[PDB]
Amino acid sequence: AATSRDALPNTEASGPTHSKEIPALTAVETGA
Amino acid sequence: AATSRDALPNTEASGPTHSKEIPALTAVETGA
Amino acid sequence: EACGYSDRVLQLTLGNSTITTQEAANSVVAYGRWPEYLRDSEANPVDQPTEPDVAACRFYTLDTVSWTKESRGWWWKLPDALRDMGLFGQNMYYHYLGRSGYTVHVQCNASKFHQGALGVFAVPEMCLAGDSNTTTMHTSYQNANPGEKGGTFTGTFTPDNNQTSPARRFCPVDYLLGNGTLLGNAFVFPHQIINLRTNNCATLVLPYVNSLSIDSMVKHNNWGIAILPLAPLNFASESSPEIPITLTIAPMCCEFNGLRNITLPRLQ
Amino acid sequence: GAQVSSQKVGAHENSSTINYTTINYYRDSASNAASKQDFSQDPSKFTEPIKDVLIKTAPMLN
Amino acid sequence: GAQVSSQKVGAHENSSTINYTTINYYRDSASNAASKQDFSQDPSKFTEPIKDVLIKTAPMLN
Amino acid sequence: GLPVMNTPGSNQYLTADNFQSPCALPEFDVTPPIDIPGEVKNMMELAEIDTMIPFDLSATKKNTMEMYRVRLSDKPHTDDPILCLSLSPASDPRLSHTMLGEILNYYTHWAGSLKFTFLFCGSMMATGKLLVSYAPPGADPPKKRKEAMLGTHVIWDIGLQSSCTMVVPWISNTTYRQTIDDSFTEGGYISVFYQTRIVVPLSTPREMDILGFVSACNDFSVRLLRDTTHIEQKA
Amino acid sequence: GLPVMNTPGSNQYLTADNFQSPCALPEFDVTPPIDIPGEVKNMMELAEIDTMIPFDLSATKKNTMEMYRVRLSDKPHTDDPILCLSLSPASDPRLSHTMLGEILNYYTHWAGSLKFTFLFCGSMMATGKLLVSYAPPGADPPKKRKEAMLGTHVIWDIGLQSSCTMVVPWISNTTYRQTIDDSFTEGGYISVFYQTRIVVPLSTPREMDILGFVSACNDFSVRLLRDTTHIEQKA
Amino acid sequence: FCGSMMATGKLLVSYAPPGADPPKKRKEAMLGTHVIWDIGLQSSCTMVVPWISNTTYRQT
Amino acid sequence: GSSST
Amino acid sequence: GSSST
Ligand SMILES: *C(=O)CCCCCCCCCCCCC
Ligand SMILES: *C(=O)CCCCCCCCCCCCC
Repeated sequence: AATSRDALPNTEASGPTHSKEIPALTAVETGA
Repeated sequence: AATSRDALPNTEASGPTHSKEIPALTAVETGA
Repeated sequence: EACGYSDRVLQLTLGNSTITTQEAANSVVAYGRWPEYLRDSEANPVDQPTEPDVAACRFYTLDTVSWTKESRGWWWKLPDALRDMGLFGQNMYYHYLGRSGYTVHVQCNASKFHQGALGVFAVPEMCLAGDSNTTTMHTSYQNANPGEKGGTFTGTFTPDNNQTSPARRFCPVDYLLGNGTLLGNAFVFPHQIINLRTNNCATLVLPYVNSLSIDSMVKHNNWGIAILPLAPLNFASESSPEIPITLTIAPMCCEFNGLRNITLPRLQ
Repeated sequence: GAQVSSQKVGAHENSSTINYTTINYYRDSASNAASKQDFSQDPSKFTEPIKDVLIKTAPMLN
Repeated sequence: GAQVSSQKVGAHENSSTINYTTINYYRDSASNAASKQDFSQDPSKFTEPIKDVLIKTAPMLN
Repeated sequence: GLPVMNTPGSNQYLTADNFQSPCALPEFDVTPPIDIPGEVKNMMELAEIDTMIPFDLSATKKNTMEMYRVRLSDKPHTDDPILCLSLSPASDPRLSHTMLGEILNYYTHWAGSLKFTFLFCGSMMATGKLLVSYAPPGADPPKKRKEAMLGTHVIWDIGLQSSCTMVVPWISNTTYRQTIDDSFTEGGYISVFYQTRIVVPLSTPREMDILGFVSACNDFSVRLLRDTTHIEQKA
Repeated sequence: GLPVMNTPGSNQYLTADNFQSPCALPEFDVTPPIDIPGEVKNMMELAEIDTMIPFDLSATKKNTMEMYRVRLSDKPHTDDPILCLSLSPASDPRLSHTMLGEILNYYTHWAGSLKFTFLFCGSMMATGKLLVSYAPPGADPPKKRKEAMLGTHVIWDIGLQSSCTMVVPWISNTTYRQTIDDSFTEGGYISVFYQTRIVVPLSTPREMDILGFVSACNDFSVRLLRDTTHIEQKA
Repeated sequence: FCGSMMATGKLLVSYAPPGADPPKKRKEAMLGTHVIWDIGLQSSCTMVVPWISNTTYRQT
Repeated sequence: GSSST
Repeated sequence: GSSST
């Protein structure tokens, strides 16, 4: 149902972080 | 009912002003 | 977590800055208190505070030092180390009063064939001893405040004998934590150990600590960071090994009172 | 005839109102100690002795 | 205004809680004796100041 | 009789003590009070009354009526100070003898907000805008309007309301400041400047005086009673 | 007035007494507390914090950073001790100056269980098994692994968990031990041994340090407050 | 990072929005948007350059 | 008896 | 009167 002329996603407000979640780290070897 | 050892008044938060109220201006001639 | 999460792998994000680590040994929150802003019930200056938020509460990286077999130790004072750091420093010098907490992240990586252990200590009110046996409490403000550069510990107390032009500086002997108390007990202070076989880093979250709710950041340092080699650096068989130690610090929940013209200190 | 009153407690021990007890031993009030249970008043009779009540946001003279 | 409290009784006579009585004579708390009725706290803020709660049977590092 | 045991402090005389003692004139018929006007309940009531500042304690004006007058004139705009004052209410020579300063010298510690009111005593035909400033401590004391501008300030326009009040807000690190000159508890700087200039027409005096007053705001308190240095008795 | 009778003890000054006394500054406006981080309620909280032991107080290593480092090496298995220590927490030179030892020197009597934690500061490539022992008092102090084996012990395998803790259980005849060297209240012997040996590969340092820490278990208490010999003032 | 498993290191990846001196030293780069990448089992690190522009669209 | 306050 | 504890 996503039309070509639909608006792209909104930027959500984000605060400080001190976590075990690591989005910045990855492994491109996987192919992704 | 104000006791000597009662605490003095709290400072209330105050914002910007653009008004016809003039607290800063006065006339000491009055005696006050 | 069965879905991969670990105490060794962390991501910290403050403002426009992110730190990653894959070899951490958890992190310490000093005295169990996370940094907070000054509450109305504990407030004292009545003027509206300046709170710079992301412009100052972000990660500043100070100059990298070098760990060798000769290294006796290093020290820094807060807020002093950060006095020239971007908009934090500017806000610090334009206001009479300021308070701040900090995230301290000490960085030191090496290899599975290196050895050594750094003790990283956060000391509230780290008053250090001076170089004189003839006069006391006489270290100059300039010498007491090295800024980003920090200072070092010595293995030997060597008294300033120049009575006519006194050096007026600290002489911090390492096993006495530069203050007359024994280093083995410094572990009652908030700390972590970078033991090279275990971790690349130390992370300490520091609350604002003082006997006042807010104070002069220019006249007074609240915290001292002391880094000392508990176990000396060693590698394979090389007589003179070296590995870098990088220090990155973020102000947290900082607010400032008493705005006026900028303070221009005599730092030399 | 004992009089029991609250202490305004400043520095607290690591240890609820604390009280103290007073008994007057003499017939003459002059012999009595100072209660220190005193009142405060508004400074107006000195700071604002003007016949027409002032409003601080308004012009003092009009 | 008398305060009555329990004594922790150590060596007992060949003789049920034993009490002692306290009355404050002065208006200022500073004049008061030391209660000694103090509290104890958990050493955690010093012994375990780590962000992620430790389980002693589990590997400290994982 | 009742078994008693003497504690330390026994038989001493503390001049600040508060005990009962025998009356030397029993059953004396005391004269009742009447309702005298002007009763005071607390010394701080007096500190809240505006009192005039001896601003000009220059060698020839001090201890004369002249010390109270700050002279202004219709001269061209300058950025130099009309007056400069350290916020040391009990110890600065210009504040220490005001009613506020005098009560403060009977106590060791003060806290709270202060207010300075200036009265223009020039002719009605005279106009002008002035800048009244307060700089909290820690930087170079303001010697030019450009630095004073950056702190707490009021721009006073002279007109029918003759007087203007600047409030010096309680901005301190410590909970209480000392009643002596001490850098650890220093309060900052008050300075006055010409924003534009005083303008008079012809046939008008080109020089005039302003008078200044200080008093305490309702959040002001003092503590630790002490003896003053402002009175003495040699022999 | 009321018939009273003075008992012994009257007018004495016991420095450990607990009495009311007149306040010299009545009605003083006290500054309220703020919530300062790090409050302590009992000295034993501090004794429960791990502190580093100066194990090697040899003539050239004492009073230097070196006294804290116990050197190990990849040498062949021996049954001889790495270190030997008397369980005298307040009086043995290696324990007496630790935070635990220091608090213990302000008291006459101690009781409870202790724990010793060792940290291996060698490379990740280094492996090894060590035996940490505690022998209760009364026999020959262990000088060989064979005797140490027979008492309370932990066999520590070096690996990702860098550190190992041996608990010294409260095993005493008396309810409390003294804070001085005294045979009647002697606590026994701590000794460390190589179970197998430290093994390194090539290109790896063959010598490394271990560090040791001591702290008190939650069943630990001290009593009879006294003055310490660890500070003094000649003149 | 395509180095051996035995190799360790920490790098700083930076993004400075336009208008000042282009960063030639870590001290200036530190002050802008950045990631401190620690090399380890997760081989790769991603820095996001956030849309920070005055105009709604930039030119190609 | 006890006048409280 | 008597505050017990
Ligand atoms: C009211 O006071 C009733 C209770 C009295 C309690 C005992 C008082 C202590 C002795 C006071 C003696 C009288 C003083 C001349
Ligand atoms: C509460 O205290 C009510 C009962 C009082 C019992 C008698 C107290 C003994 C005398 C105390 C005198 C007051 C001290 C200034």
